[PDB]
Parts: sequence; structure tokens; C-alpha cells
Amino acid sequence: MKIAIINMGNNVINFKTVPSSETIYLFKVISEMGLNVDIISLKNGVYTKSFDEVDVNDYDRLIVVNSSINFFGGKPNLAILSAQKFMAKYKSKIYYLFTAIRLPFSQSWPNVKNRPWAYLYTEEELLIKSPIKVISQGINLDIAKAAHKKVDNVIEFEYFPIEQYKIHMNDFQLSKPTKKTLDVIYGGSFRSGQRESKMVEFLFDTGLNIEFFGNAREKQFKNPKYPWTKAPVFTGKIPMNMVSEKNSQAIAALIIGDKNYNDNFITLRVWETMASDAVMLIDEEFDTKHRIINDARFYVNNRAELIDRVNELKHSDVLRKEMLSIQHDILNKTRAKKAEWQDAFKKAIDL
Ligand SMILES: O=c1ccn([C@@H]2O[C@H](COP(=O)(O)OP(=O)(O)O[C@H]3O[C@H](CO)[C@@H](O)[C@H](O)[C@H]3O)[C@@H](O)[C@H]2O)c(=O)[nH]1
Ligand SMILES: [Cl-]
Ligand SMILES: [Cl-]
Repeated sequence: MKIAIINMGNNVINFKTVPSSETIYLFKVISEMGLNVDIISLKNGVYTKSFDEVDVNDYDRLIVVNSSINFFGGKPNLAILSAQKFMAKYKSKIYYLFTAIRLPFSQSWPNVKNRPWAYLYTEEELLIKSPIKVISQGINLDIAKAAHKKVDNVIEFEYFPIEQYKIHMNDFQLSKPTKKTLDVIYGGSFRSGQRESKMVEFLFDTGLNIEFFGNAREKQFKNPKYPWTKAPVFTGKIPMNMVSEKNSQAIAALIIGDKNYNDNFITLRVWETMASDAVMLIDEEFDTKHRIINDARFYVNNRAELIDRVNELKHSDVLRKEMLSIQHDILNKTRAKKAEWQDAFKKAIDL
């Protein structure tokens, strides 16, 4: 029973990019699950084997982490091309991990064929014909179906909380009490639409000492629909394996909703925040039924609530430590179901 996992459009090497990090972490939990798996990427490396040195059919299961197939600058992207070439060669069912709503499986061929460099690839090389099973991180399978209407070889859908991969790691560790230098923190990237609207709502013009780390930049928030005067401080990106420690520098860390994610997906951020030394504050819209934690104090409806909640935390160290104690307990309750999570994953990939 040999398993192969690949990222469909991003080179995998270390934890310096989210796509690479996610692929490696998934590789790790699958291995720790007692399964034989290899990550196949562009070149051999610490965690990977290269496409050019393995036969895709020496594997019994092919797992693919979602990615975009857009060609930056209209030029060839080997990460995308080599992965799809690998996928098109596979003759069994493909398991597509849907962790980002905007990244549904898509064929690169229709795009490539009209490129000036189309001479480099044939339809047979890139056209993926194997049946595909979408493993949706979101509980709402209709959202997954809707996103995959343009591809007809996707004939199965199943929900699985993929994002719990960090908390089930053998070396997982809660963050310890950390000296506070921030009131609120958020580590991530800029995204248009509702996410943008909400980032402005919860992180801008708050009057609090807020930091936004990651790939975001103040200049990206220029939509007249979401006006702001004072922005939070933006700092650079850090490796994914240091996110919870970074979150810990703040009194509170935020979970912000987005269209189609609300009451559907639980995102990696939820666990990274819950496991940190920062109190987890959640955008009410993201989890209206309070499925994450049945305690209203961890939820903020708007900029006003956030400000008050944060002040309440700044004014009562006991309240802060109490909420941390509770979120940490709730986190471990999910961690205690590791065996169930592992069994559900195996079932998801027909094992
Ligand atoms: O400096 C930074 C800041 C953030 N991150 C990571 O980036 C992740 C994603 O952040 P962001 O780009 O804002 O996307 P989200 O909307 O928070 O989450 C997306 O990415 C997650 C991880 O793939 C998935 O669980 C979600 O479903 C998907 O929407 C974070 O959780 C962190 O692990 C870093 O590695 N370095
Ligand atoms: Cl998305
Ligand atoms: Cl981390």
C-alpha cells in the first residue's frame, strides 16, 4: 500500500510557503498514521522525491493538494505542468484535497493549448482523465460541488476536517505563557471580498495595538467600498511552523470569516490560534452556532465588540488566563479524538 502525495501547482521544499508547508504537514500526519507515503515534487529534497525519478503507477493512492493552475506572466510553471503530467499518467482514482474554496480542481490543458509555448505539451500529456474524489475541508458539500461544475471527472465528494493536521502531529505542543507586546494579532494574507471587508472591520481604526503578519501589505487594502484611516502594523511572513509562537505575542488573535467559509469550513488558523498563548476571538459570522467553543466570550460580532472584548482582557488578567485555560481544554478534547480522525482519513482515501 504505497501512497503518493503532491501539490498540484506549488514547489514543495520547506515551511517558507503555505502550499509547501501544508503538503509537508499532510505528508507527516499520513506517515504517523502508519501509512507508507512519499511526497513527489520538482526535485529530490529533505521531504521529497522528484517527478522524473518515480513511476506514478508504483503508487496505490494519489493524493493531490489543491492549487491554482494560472500561469504567472503567461509563462510555463513546472510545478503545475509536472504535477498535472504526473496526474494525467495515473490510471486510478485521484483524491483532491480541497482546503481553499478558490482552488477547485481544473485542467491546465485548455489554457496551455493557446499559449505561445503550447508546442512543449500535448493534450495526452496534460489532460487528466482519471475519476476524481474531492475531499472537502468544508462540511457543506454543495459548496464543493458548485466550485467543481466546470470539471466532469469529479464524481465523488466527502467532508473531512483536513486542517486538524497540526494538532494531531506527534510533536504538537501548546504555546506557553508569553510576554505580551500586542493587543491583537493576525497572521495571513490579503484576499478580496468579504475577507477584505472584515479585515478592515476588525483590524483597522480600532485604537488598539494590532499587528498583521504574513504577505499582506497596507497598499493592498485600497477598496473604496471598505474605507479606513489608520491601519495596523504590517510585518513580514514567517515559516508556518512558527505561527502559533508568533500569535502568542498578543493578548488576542483573530479568526475572520469569508464568503462560503462561514458555518462550513474550520480553517487552520482556528487551531493555530486556539493552541497559542493568545485568546482566540472569533468573527461571529464565521461560526454562528458557536461550534468551535460554546462560550460567547470568544465571539465578536463587529469592531465594537472586538474593542470591548480586548479591553476586558487587558483589564482582567484573570479573565484572560481563564479563557486561555478553556480554549486549551477544548483544543485537547479534539486532540483526544486523534484515532477517530485518523480512521476517518483512511476511509476518505478508501483504505
Ligand atoms: O507569516 C505568516 C502568516 C501566515 N502563515 C500561514 O498561512 C495560513 C493561511 O493564512 P491565510 O493566507 O490568511 O488564509 P486563511 O483564509 O486563513 O486559510 C486558508 O489556508 C488554510 C491553510 O491552508 C486553510 O486551512 C483554509 O481553509 C484556507 O482558507 C495561516 O494559517 C498560517 O499557517 C504563515 O505561514 N506565515
Ligand atoms: Cl479561498
Ligand atoms: Cl505553529
